[PDB]
Formats: sequence, C-alpha cells, structure tokens
Amino acid sequence: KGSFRFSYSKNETYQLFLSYSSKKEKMFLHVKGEIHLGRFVMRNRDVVL
Amino acid sequence: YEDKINVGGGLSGDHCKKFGGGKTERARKAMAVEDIISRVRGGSSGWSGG
Ligand SMILES: *[C@@H]1O[C@H](CO)[C@@H](O)[C@H](O)[C@H]1NC(C)=O
Ligand SMILES: *[C@@H]1O[C@H](CO)[C@@H](O)[C@H](O)[C@H]1NC(C)=O
Repeated sequence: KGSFRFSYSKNETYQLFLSYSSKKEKMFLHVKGEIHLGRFVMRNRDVVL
Repeated sequence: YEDKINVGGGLSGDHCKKFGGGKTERARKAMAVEDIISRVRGGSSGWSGG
C-alpha cells in the first residue's frame, strides 16, 4: 500500500502610494502720491549772500 | 492507471499575477495685474492734490 500527498501555497501582496503637492502665491506692489504747492528758480549769476 | 502493476501520477499547476498603476497630476495658475495712475494739473495748492 502506498499514498503520497503534497501541498504548496504561495501568497503575495505589494502596495505603493506616493503623493506630492505644492502651492505658491506672491504679491508685491507700491503706490505713491505727491501734492506739489509751488516751484521756484534761483538766479544763477549776480547773487547776493 | 493501474493494470498488472500499479503506476501513480500527480501534477498540479496554478499561477496568479496582478499588476497595478495609478497616476494623477493637477496644476493651477492665475495672474492679474491692475495699475491706476492719476495726474491732475488743477491749479490749487491743496484741492488739486485732494
Ligand atoms: C491543489 O492545488 C490547488 C491550487 O492549484 C489548491 O487550491 C489545493 O489546496 C491543492 N490541494 C491541496 C490538498 O492542498
Ligand atoms: C493570495 O492569492 C489569492 C489568489 O488565489 C488572492 O485571491 C489573495 O488575495 C492573495 N492573498 C492576499 C493577502 O492578497
């Protein structure tokens, strides 16, 4: 009498996950204002001190 | 099969494969430029600037 038995089982599970995110914002500005009143022109020559 | 003498035979085969791929890309951009200029030669010391 003879009876042989064999059993083999394999099991594999791999998982990979990757995520990347980037956000950027920039704001640079300038404002200016001048309220002028009056202008003068100094005489160049024949000047008193 | 078995006749005058006995003969034994056994075979088994099983294979399984599973592949996976996932990709996602997102991008967003916005730009706005607003400039205001005002020149007034009114003729008032204060009110022209005001
Ligand atoms: C024979 O192989 C199958 C897969 O091919 C398996 O499911 C079963 O368990 C195996 N038999 C024994 C007794 O392990
Ligand atoms: C093992 O392999 C079987 C294929 O027969 C599959 O269904 C099962 O999900 C696998 N086990 C794992 C933990 O993934």
